[PDB]
Amino acid sequence: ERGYSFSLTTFSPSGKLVQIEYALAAVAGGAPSVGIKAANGVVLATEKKQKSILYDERSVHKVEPITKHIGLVYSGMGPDYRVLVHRARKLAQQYYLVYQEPIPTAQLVQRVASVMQEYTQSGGVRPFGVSLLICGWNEGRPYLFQSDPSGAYFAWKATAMGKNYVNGKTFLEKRYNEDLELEDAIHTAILTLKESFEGQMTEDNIEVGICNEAGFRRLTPTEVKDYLAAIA
Amino acid sequence: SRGSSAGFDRHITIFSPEGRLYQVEYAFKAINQGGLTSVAVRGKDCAVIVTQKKVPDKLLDSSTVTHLFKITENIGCVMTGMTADSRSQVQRARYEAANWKYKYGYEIPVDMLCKRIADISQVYTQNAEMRPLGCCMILIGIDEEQGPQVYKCDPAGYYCGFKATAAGVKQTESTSFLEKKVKKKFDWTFEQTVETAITCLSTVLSIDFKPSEIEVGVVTVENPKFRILTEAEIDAHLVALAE
Amino acid sequence: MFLTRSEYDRGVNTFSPEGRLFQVEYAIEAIKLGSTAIGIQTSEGVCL
Amino acid sequence: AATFFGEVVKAPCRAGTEDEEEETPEDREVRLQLARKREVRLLRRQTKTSLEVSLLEKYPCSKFIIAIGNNAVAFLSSFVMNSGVWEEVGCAKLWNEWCRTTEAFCVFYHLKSNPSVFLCQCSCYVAEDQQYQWLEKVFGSCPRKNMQITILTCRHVTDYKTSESTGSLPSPFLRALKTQNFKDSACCPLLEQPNIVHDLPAAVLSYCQVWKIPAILYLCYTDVMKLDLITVEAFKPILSTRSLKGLVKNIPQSTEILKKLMTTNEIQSNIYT
Amino acid sequence: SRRYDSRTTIFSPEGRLYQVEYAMEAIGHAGTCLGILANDGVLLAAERRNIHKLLDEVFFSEKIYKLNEDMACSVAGITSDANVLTNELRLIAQRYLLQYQEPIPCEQLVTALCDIKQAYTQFGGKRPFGVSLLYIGWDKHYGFQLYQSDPSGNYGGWKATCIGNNSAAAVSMLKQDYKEGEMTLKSALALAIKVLNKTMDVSKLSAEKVEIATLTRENGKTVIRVLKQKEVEQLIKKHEEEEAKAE
Amino acid sequence: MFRNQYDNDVTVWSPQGRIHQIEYAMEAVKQGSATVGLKSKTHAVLVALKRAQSELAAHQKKILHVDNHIGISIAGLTADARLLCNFMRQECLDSRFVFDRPLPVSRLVSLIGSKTQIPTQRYGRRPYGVGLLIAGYDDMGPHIFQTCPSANYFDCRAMSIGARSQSARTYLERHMSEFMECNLNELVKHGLRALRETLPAEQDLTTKNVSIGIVGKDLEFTIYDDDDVSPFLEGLEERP
Amino acid sequence: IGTGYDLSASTFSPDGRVFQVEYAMKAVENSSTAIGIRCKDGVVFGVEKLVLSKLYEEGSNKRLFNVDRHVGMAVAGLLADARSLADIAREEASNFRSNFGYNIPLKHLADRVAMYVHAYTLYSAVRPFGCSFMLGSYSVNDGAQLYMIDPSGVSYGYWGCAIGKARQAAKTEIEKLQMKEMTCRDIVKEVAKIIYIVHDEVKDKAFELELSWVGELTNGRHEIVPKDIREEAEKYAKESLK
Amino acid sequence: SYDRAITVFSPDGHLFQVEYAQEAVKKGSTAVGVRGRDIVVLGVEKKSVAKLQDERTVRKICALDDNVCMAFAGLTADARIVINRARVECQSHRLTVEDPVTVEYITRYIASLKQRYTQSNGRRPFGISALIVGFDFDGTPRLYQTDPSGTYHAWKANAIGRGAKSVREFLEKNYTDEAIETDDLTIKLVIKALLEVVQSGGKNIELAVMRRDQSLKILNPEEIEKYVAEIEK
Amino acid sequence: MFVPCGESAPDLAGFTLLMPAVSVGNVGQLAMDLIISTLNMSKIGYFYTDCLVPMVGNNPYATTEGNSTELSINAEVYSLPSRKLVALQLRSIFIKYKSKPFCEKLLSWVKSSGCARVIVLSSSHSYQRNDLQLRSTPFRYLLTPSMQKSVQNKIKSLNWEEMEKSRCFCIRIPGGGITKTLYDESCSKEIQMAVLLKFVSEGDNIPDALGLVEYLNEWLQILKPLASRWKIPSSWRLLFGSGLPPALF
Repeated sequence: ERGYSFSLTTFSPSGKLVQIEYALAAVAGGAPSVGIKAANGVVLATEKKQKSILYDERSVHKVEPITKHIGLVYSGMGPDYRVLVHRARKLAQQYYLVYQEPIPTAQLVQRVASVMQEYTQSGGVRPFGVSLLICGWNEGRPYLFQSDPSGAYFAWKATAMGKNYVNGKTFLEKRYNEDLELEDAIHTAILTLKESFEGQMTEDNIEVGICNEAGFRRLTPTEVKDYLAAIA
Repeated sequence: SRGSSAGFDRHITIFSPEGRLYQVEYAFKAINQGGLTSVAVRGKDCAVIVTQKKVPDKLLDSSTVTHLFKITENIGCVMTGMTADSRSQVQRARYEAANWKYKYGYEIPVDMLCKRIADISQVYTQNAEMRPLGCCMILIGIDEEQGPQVYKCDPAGYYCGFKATAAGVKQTESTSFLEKKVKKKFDWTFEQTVETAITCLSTVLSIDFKPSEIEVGVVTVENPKFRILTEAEIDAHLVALAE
Repeated sequence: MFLTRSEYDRGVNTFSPEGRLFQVEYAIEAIKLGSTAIGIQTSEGVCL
Repeated sequence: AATFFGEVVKAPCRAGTEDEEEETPEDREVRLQLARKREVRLLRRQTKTSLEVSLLEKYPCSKFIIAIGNNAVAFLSSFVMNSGVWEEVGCAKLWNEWCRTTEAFCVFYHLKSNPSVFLCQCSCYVAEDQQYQWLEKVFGSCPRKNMQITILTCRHVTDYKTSESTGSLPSPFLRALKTQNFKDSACCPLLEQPNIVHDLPAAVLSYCQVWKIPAILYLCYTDVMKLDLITVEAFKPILSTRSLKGLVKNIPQSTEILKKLMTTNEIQSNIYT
Repeated sequence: SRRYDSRTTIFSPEGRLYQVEYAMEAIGHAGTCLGILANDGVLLAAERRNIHKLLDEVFFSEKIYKLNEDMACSVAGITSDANVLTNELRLIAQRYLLQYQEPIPCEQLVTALCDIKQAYTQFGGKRPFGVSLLYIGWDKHYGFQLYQSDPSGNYGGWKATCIGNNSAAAVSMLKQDYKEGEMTLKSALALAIKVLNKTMDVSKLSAEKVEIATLTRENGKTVIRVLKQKEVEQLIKKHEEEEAKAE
Repeated sequence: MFRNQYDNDVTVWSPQGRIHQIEYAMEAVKQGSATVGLKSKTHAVLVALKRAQSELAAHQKKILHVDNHIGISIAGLTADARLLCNFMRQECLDSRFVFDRPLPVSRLVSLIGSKTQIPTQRYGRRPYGVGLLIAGYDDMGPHIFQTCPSANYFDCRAMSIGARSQSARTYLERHMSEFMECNLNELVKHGLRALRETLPAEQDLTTKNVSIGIVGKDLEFTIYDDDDVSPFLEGLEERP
Repeated sequence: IGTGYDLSASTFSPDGRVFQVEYAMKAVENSSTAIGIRCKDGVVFGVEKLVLSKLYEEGSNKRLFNVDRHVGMAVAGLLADARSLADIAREEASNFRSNFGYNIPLKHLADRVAMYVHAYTLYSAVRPFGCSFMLGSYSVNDGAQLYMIDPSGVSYGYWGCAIGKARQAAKTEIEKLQMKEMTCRDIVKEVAKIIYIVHDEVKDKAFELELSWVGELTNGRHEIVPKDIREEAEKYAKESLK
Repeated sequence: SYDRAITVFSPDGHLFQVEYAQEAVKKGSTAVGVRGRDIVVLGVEKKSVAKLQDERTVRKICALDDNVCMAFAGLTADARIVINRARVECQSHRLTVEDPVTVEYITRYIASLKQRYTQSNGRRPFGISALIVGFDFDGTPRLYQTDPSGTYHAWKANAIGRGAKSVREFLEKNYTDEAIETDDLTIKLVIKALLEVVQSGGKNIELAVMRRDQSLKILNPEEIEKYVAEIEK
Repeated sequence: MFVPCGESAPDLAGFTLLMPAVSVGNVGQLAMDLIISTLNMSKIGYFYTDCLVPMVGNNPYATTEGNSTELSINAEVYSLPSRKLVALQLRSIFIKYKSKPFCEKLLSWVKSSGCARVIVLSSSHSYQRNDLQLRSTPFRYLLTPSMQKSVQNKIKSLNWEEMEKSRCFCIRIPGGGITKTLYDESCSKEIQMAVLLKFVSEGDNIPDALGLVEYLNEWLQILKPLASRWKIPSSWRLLFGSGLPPALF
């Protein structure tokens, strides 16, 4: 019944919260993004909404770094993404100041999820309509996490989200290996992004970022073009 | 607060079953209420803003009717939409720029100003007491290492940097015309930028312009201060275009 | 020429079309559920 | 109304559908008991027994006069029924939120010299779900061919629909509404169009119009709805009609009685100064 | 009915709190948890819900948490609220230790958390937590203990209980298979395996579907450990052999 | 028929640009009893009509005291009248303490209007349902002011408010040209004759239902009740 | 048609309109007409002031305020809001003079008051103002200036303005004047004549003309017109009516 | 209609939310309290017993101080807050006045605390009712009752909770000066009163007995069975 | 029951019955007023029942001085024998538990008299629409399975939109009043019936009534297909109340 679909702080007679489901539906209607954890690195790929010649390449990016070893990509709303990125950077700096060592990935994910949970329990606000993918590298061991609008986080090995993500998930299930490398993971990420793409992919309409023991790096358009030409 | 209206359409903090906010889209629709159009073009060493000027009455004072503002000594602006909301946002932008200068010891960059305005504007979307402002802001300026810069922000809180943008009723046609021009060629001088900016509006609205029906503001590398052109210079440009 | 429903007696700060506060009237009516009390004032004293 | 910040509220509806759209034995028993609590009973106060037959079925009637409200019953008591012998026949018992006990009464009289003339002094309030029971218990099922009915009531002046302001009208004033079969003519202008009247007098007029009985209703729009002398003096022109011509005998003594009873009014709550 | 469901601060004509009832109904979808008290230890077994092929195993455990040197807990409901409640429990225990230089008793910790849970069902504008808890621990006043809490803010001590999906059948079987005063740790483990096998109708049990925690007292110290897949496989194999011998 | 949505709060405009709650609050003034206030070249006079709940209760008082040179009369609610009277007294006291001078009536009434305008714009409030008549004396001479629930005030020469005050207003308008020359006597009589037009034609004015307040050039504000009113009532005619 | 989206000041219609502000602007047309004309060397105001009853004094409930030593003001709509806005304008002028030690320019004062008015059309805890007003001033180094502010919060400079019930006919009458080449003494009569022409006597029993200027004659001060000049202007207007 | 807000009056002058809150008291376990001359007895019946539970953590009789006790019927989670606040106030009163607290004083504090939550729309009342017994400083036994609306008044013997009308009628019929002669007689009277609703005594009954100048004492199943047998004899 | 206004009730064999429903905004009632005023139908009787709050007023469709004074009640029946049409008008609101009995009595009268079809005009709440219903026309319709095949053929030719169904499938019409009960009872008793409705909100509801009348006319063809089309009754004045108080503005 529609009597419980309007207010955030109301339980359905079946014990359900509906506005959070609607926020998840908002998340599932954005641009696709893919994350794959290889044996010695993590790769993040996504589409971009500009897809035009009037856009300036130096203005706004979707894959952003938090620390020397942490980066993330989103799927959903962008204005809600910027504030969370700023808060994550501030939390990482606070941790470094107190403990004099870089923050582990798990702690950062926990604190960000705790921040996001607060907006789903009080009347007068709305939940965040965004979902996050966080990659890191600590003690010589890669990590990959995903955080929901509810404030719940999972640890993944390969995932997809955004438009047409069930087919992406089953594609990844069909062609994922536990003993992969970074180049193979990049090729698989490009292929699973191409699966849901509609136009002609170039180096100007996707973003790729990787994370290995050296640090978190965002690939330049020339490198993306070279990788795209490799698989044809 | 006197409560929140019930419906998938009548409040800012209520998600639709398909997961979309409709008050933000209605705020977007509120931009076209004025009936004017704006075009911004970035050149090799200059940036130009062109907009319409409608004076319906004859008892009005045409000197007090304008849409080009000035944020700092080296940043211009142009607003589209509701007049009072535009003026209020202009005042807020001036305050933010002054505060940044005081706190950091040097002039605020265009992208930083746009990001600050967008971050402030996003908060109105997540609270039940406040409502979005029905206007969009376009800024121009010159960076130190980089050349000219053109930026735009919208009521939803999303901002981006462009090469040639437009806003208003004829946004789609202006965008198509500018896309064709940019794809053809982009190396432009000061004279070419103003000419193409005027030509876009002229060919989209199908109007032969007059010197008192438009207003132009430019920023150049030689003189990095915002300057508003006069009727004589606008007429000279129009005559050169016609010839 | 239709008959409709109008409500003015569910708020403390609402005025009826004839300038009547109905919540105060209802609070006064709430007295009639108590017990009877009588007071007589006389030049020699007071009785309760 | 919102009780906390950001509460979701719904607009009220003027068609009243927002309550009955929602349609255990304990609930049925509760509903039956509540319905039994507010039924209409007509009984004779002489022996405290109910009349199993409709009041007008026992006694033939030729004239029926009904007064509703304090001002109307005061006017009838002072001017009409101070010059004759009237016997009480029955009374009605009601319960609702606005009439806890039955100042609140509904008593019927009939003239001793002429048993075909009746009266009714209703000062209580009959709810919207008790008016049809009232009509059934007073008039019955089969009406009479030859019978004339007159009704009197009072309404506040702010309920009048007019283009000008309400305060500019010279209150009090009289208005009339009569059925098709009423051959005579009223002594006051008929009610304007966009104005309507509801509740019990409307029920009586609807009954009389449907069943082809002559009737007339007199309304007084006044700015003082309490017991006031001007409001009850505003009813004087009615005495010139054929419905009340043979019932008034002494005007000065009725005025004296009215003045005497004006000094024993009920205590008003000290809300206004 | 549908008139007294808007918020938590409305009483039904017969004195009922429908919002709290719906919040308690929200617990019936989560996984199944168990707790059995023995003479020389206490037990806590849970069902794993995250079983997707592409998930990872990075954490110490999925549903079992450690609050203190002497206590542990298990959650069932909304993960977001469970995290907040767990953090608050840890803070409360540390505060008591700092104040008194002694570990906090289990009943005191449970009462302190239940007061916080009850505070959200009284002030309007907030939403109650949809989480239930199971606590185990050791105390110098009463020894081994086992408690349970629900979103209403109520709690009570048990000897064998169950929360989550298919709780009624598990409680019914425990009430007839638990014998007071004569339970050892091995008997408790066997009973837990049998009850989980009966209440999980999805498929046959496997060592990767359940996690078992054991709290025992060894030489003036309390040791909490999580059984490994080897031990779980041996337990399941022994139970299956016993069932086969039964027929 | 279409008004049901836009007449429940003071923060909502009707589609015709009207605030219906202010107009509803303005109707509470007509729930009181009649009051008459007039002035002459030297004095200012207030006359009020008192009602009683029953024969065994004292009549409610209508004329209050604000300062040595200002007095007010009440018609409407009672709590609002008490609150406004407290505000008036506090302002007069503060002004006298600080400046050692009486507070001008114009400034006082401006303060009243400024304070009363606020609850007609914000949520969670209701307008004041009371109307006042103010009589004072300062360097500019006598003054008569009228206050409205809509935060509006007027500067009058003779005014009447309350229930059925149209007759009093008509009499005052007819006899307006003789007020500026009368002394205290015949001025109180003009006021009483104006107040007598609000009664039914059968009954008259006794000493238990009239109150008089007078302030003048060298006479402070005084209230005459009960037996103190007989000298003013001696000379009245037999209601012509 | 905006039914369902017109109960709060923070709600957008499906075509991007706020209807409470529109209703507030509609509310201004319930009052009499006030006009203001800017001329070569000054600004003159004129208000058609209705009479409610003969029991009121001559100067009761005026509609022309003195905001500062050099600024006048004329209002239309709800009166209480007009008093509140006059108080706000006085406070702003006083604050500027105290801070910076010289008379506030008219454009700055107009901007301040317009922004204050606009701030009320953003929140659901208050309601928009229901009055319009005009400001006029003169100085030797700037010259005459005239502005209008409406309930939405939009201000503009004018050569001749009119607000109230009958602004259309008043504007039509004003548009036939060469106000750029005349003098205040020649504009008072025109203002009175326009006010008399616009007034309707069928629905309005009687009225009193109210006038005031500011300019070089008054040496940069806002003052009430002397009585003799008012009488002469009224006589000329009555003669021109015939 | 008029039964959805705490601070809204019915057209006949009724506050329905408080009555609905009181309706929740009439569903809890029955509680009985009888005042003697040198003893006070409280009795609560167990609504149901689960074999796999610890009876220590489900008790409904609490001690507020050395000379005050308490028994409730209603919402269990709501009772705990009131009990803790009352304990803190009892200890804080001695810090200001050397004398121990009085039964009327603590009942007044509890009633005021209960009334504080029926004054606004932002919070709901407490759905409990309590019986308070104890001894005064000079040695006078007392017994009081409190309601969710915030009213208190003294008694000689009372019963609250479900099935309380029958127990109150029985106490009215069987209360006399020769029935409270001794502690055993008083305890047997309380047991007899509770036996009218309990289906089988001994297993569904708990008693707390307090004597003068002594602490609270909770009887055990052995003693309860002994008294039941003596009554049945 | 139907009480004739004269001596003997007329015959309604093969007639079409038009009735409103007491719904949100009174859109059906306003549409019925417009239809009765335009077609100039004459009263033939009343419909006396104890299910509606009584009300009385003069003639709401007055056009001259002679007929401007004629009493009216809360339920009246008009007819136009030339076009074989009959209309019912309700000017009040329902009592608590008197909706289903009224529907039963009305349907029994319809079956007994000998009418052919029934058409019902109502409305629904506009804030309960999902995303798909925010993009479409605000007009919907329903039909009963016993309706003549020509009717569905014509409706399909008209390119209209049918009301969507929900699962408990069942028909749910929020704010429709007695529309759902009428539809279900008509399906039970096998009576031809059609329902037309609009998504409206409470306020000024004149344009909604005009639009609904035009929507009906596209099918029934009352007027020629295409301001002066419909005659506004004289009663549609002072809808917002009385005039302004003097000393406010």
